[PDB]
Amino acid sequence: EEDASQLIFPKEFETAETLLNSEVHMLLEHRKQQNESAEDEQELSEVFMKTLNYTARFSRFKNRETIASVRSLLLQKKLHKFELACLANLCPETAEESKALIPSLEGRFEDEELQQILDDIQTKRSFQ
Amino acid sequence: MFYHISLEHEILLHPRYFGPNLLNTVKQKLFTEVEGTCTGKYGFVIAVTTIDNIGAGVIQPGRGFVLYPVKYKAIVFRPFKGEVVDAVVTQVNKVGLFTEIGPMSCFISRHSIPSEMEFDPNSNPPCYKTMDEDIVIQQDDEIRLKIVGTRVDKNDIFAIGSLMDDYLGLV
Amino acid sequence: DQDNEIRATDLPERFQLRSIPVKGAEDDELEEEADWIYRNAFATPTISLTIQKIKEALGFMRNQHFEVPFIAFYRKEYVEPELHINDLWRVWQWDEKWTQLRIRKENLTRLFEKMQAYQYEQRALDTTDMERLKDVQSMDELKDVYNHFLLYYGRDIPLKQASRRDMYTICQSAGLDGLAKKFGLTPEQFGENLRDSYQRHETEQFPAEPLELAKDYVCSQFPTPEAVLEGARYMVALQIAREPLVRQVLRQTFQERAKLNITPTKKGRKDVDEAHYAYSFKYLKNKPVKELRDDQFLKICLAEDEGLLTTDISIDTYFEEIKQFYYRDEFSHQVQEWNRQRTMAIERALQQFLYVQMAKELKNKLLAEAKEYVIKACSRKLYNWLRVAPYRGIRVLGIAFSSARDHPVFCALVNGEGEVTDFLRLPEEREKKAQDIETLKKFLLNKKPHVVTVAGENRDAQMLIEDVKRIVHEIGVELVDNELAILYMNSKKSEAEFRDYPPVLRQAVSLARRIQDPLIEFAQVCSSDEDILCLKFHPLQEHVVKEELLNALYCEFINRVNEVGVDVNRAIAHPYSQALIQYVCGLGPRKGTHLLKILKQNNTRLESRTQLVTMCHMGPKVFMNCAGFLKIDEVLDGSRVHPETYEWARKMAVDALPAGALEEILENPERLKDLDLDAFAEELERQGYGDKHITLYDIRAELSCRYKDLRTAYRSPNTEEIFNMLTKETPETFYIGKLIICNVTGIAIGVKTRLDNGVTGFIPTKFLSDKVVKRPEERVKVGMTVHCRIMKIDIEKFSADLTCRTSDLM
RNA sequence: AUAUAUACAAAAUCGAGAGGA
Repeated sequence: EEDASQLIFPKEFETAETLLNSEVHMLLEHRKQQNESAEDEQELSEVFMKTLNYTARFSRFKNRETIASVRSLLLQKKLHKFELACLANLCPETAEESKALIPSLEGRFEDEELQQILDDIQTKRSFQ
Repeated sequence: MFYHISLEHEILLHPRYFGPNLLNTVKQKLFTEVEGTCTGKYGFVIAVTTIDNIGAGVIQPGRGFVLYPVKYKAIVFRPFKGEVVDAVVTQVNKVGLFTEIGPMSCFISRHSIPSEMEFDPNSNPPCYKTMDEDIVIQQDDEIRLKIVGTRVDKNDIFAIGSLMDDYLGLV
Repeated sequence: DQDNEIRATDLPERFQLRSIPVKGAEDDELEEEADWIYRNAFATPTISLTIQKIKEALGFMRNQHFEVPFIAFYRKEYVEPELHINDLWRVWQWDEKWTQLRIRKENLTRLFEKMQAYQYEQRALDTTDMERLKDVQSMDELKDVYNHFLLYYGRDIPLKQASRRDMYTICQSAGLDGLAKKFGLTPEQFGENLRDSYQRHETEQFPAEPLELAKDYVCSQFPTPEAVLEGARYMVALQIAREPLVRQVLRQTFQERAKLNITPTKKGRKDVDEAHYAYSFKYLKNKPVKELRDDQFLKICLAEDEGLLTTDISIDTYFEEIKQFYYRDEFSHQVQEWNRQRTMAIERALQQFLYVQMAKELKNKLLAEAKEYVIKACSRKLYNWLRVAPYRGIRVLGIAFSSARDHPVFCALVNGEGEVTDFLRLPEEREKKAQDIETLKKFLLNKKPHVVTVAGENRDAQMLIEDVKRIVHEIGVELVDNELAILYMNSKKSEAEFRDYPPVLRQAVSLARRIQDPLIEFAQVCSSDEDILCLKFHPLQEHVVKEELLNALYCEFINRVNEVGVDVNRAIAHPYSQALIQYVCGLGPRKGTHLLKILKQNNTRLESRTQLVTMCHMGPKVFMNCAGFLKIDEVLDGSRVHPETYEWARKMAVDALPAGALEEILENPERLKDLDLDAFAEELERQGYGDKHITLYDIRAELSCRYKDLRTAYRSPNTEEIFNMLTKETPETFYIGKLIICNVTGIAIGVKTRLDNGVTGFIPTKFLSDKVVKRPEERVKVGMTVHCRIMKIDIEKFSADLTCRTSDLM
């Protein structure tokens, strides 16, 4: 019933706040900071590990401010939080790749408007 | 996808924890209970960020325990059908490619791998390749893939992938 | 069904199984192989653990289809003295590797050619097609070539392309190639500079400073002309770090000057203490990889997988050396700029591409060496089991037992042939023990069994052997290992063969069978990969690759089974032994069961060896492969001589002085030295055609005694063996100074403490401080358990000093 | 240079009558 491509979600992920893999990243090492210190605490689960490594492997922005800026930039334009996160996580190159990856951007914007959007992403994309 | 959502829980507090430092105990029990688990309604529960409200703790008549209802926020990772995410192959079989989209495990049946690719077990690292090897997926490679189907198993989500359409696969 | 053609084709079974099927050679392909096999299978590894020979062998393997045993036992002169059986197995192992490489090198050849076409249609490939691909001596450098290509030409496939991660292509969008070219010194060249460790190619200055060139290229993805410098450096970096030549030198550098640092993770500081395996390297610093010992890195890496420890491989500087190249001298101040950019480009290359990838490469190399050691050890251990001769068929009696507290002893008399004859159960006390002893002697009198063997489970084997000794004197008695028998018992087959018996009788039959001929029993009870792996060949066995490990173990079996050879008839008439035939070279599980089949079906015994192709349908190549190795107690069949040498052997028989001739020779060698090796060899230049001297030397040997067994003769275990067997832990596992939980029993002047290991623990009188002084109760109450530290061992009596003083405990 | 055990709740319903406080 739930369909990302058709932009369908169950009611719980309507007021949900999305993230970018780099947001999740920085928060997960934040929690590593909490865990490594504060002894007499349970070690983080292998699930926590798998997600940590993954988001680390694909966090396209390695600076907090840059992530914030990315976000903010995606906010000011009418976009769904879902597409917000998919664009920022996937970092597509050309407008047509975006459509292939995020069909829910079908007809929403113009390919050129979108293109300079993507370009704005990429230009904020931090070196690492 | 990763999200940040608000949730519900009631903890029973044994009377040994009445005393100073008892709300910490309500915390620490929320931590030790909710985190690390996976539920199909919400998907992988990565961690709990910030609680909101500790309710009024009702002594249960007889039996001692106090029941505190709690409000809290947590990170969750919930795939959805028709989504495209990056994934890392961990191992390659003639059936398909086992990948993980983070904590979740995903699989791409041979049929879902395009037709050009063939599976080559004979390779020094086993891999799926084209005859000319212009594109080669093997261990540790990152790929994009459409989550075409997901399934619940023991509160554990695993996805079903596809590399059909344009701009998927080997990154 | 695959099994049908395999049973039916004319190649040895184990040839069809292999993933890369075996295709003939060319003798130029073969020479290049042999060179490769030499260099790679005989170059020093990174942790401390003729080509014509390889040529000849590969020829045998790949063109004639001789299996490694036939090469090894019937083409010695070709490959000896420089290849042995294990060497040939290694050679065929690496021939697979060669072929994989050849096939990937081919694939890449085509891919490159296609790209050349496409480029002609429209940088380019000129020699790198030649220079690189043809000169790929290793899969590693093949990936360099391959990834190198994919950087530049990978963009163009003629579905959509699936944009890359590394954002090189974002730069390549905005002509950032312009800058990269304009940094001096194209990456090929730089790699050359490294390769020679001195500035073979000078750089190219420019009439500007970086920024001005940047204004040209600063557009859209990169405004702010510094951002285009960043892109340019990054471009330069990947290009450097993908360049194969850079990779070669830097891969080497890592090989030679690689240090290993280790620290413990939160989880590790706590749980790594003095008995955890990792204790010796919980903290390492600048351990050079050249010093990693045999399996040490396997442990290190396991300990990292357990997360309790964290590691890294590096060189420390190298960067400093390197930067001296891509550099210029004059102080113009418009070159200190370019030099500075140049430098930090190389930083990025090394710091986030090459160092990392080289570290993973090396880790895998090391780790895999370690693995190999472990496999090697497991193989060596099995070699040792299998290389022990039968005792001096024989009626063996085998006694097994258990904890024995309310559990009886069964013994099994196993015939010479190996079939169990009869069994006996042997369950205030002193009279009970006495009655048992009496009935034992009754059994032993009645049915005189040559050898009485007693399991090893614990100290009780000692008393058990000594009682039996006490009996027999009034014909040998031997302690015997019990590890395989445990496996037999637990296995479903033992149920199969003895539905009625209790399990410990199943050990009894086993332990008798193994003493009679260990190879047969191992082969019978190690029937499947799971089974063999149940045995404990090495502590780390569990971590090495199942496939590789099974391979080594099965090859060990193959080796010995061929030396021992297999009598088909007995494997018929006593279906116990059927397992062997699998390992006879030329045969296999499929081919073997087939042969046993036809023989069963026809209800005939192999009267001869030529009866094989004659009466069964086995093709020429397999008969050549195997036939050597099938005893048939036509007299030459029961001898290691091959059927292709029967004529030479008969000739030698005549030259001794032909049924009278042979039987006389068999009755005695009238003149061993009747022969002249040189003379037979000389003739063989025109009759037999080869330097078959050693073959003759063997045939003479074989005429001496038909199938002389080459196993080593049995020896009862050295007391070290007894110790590590009954106690079941190793010279390593008694770490003198280990800490151990022991139980105190009773001051016999001492403090007699029983170890869980079945070991007596004698806290010495010095710590005790009471010989004629009051008993030491005040130090400790009798009855309970304490944990103390070893300070001496008495293996020959199973006693170990211990320690009271927490000073010793610290 | 020694030292023997371990299984689990069995017993119903209806009707009548006689009593007890």
